[PDB]
Amino acid sequence: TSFAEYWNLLSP
Amino acid sequence: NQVRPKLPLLKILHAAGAQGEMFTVKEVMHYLGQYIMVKQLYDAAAQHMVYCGGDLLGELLGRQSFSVKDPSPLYDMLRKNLVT
Repeated sequence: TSFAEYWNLLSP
Repeated sequence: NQVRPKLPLLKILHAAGAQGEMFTVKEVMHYLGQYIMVKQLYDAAAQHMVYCGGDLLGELLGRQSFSVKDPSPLYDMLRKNLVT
C-alpha cells in the first residue's frame, strides 16, 4: 500500500 | 464550500504549490499530501509512516513522525488550523 493510498483514506 | 487555513498550515500548503488563501477540504488534503510526497517524508518501505522531523509540518504537529493509520493527531491539527 502506497502513501497516496493510505492518505486517500483520511476523511477529516 | 471553502475553508480558510490558518497561517502555519497555509505556509505548508503554499510550500506544496497551493495558491491563494481559500480551499475546499479536499484541496487542503491534496496539497498537504503533496507536501509530504514532494519532500519525500514518507517511509518508502512502510508508506504510512511519515518522518517530518523539524520541518514546518513536524513543528505544527509538535512531533517528529506520525502514522497515517493513526490519524487522530492529524485531525486535531486540521481542526485547529482550518476555519470552516
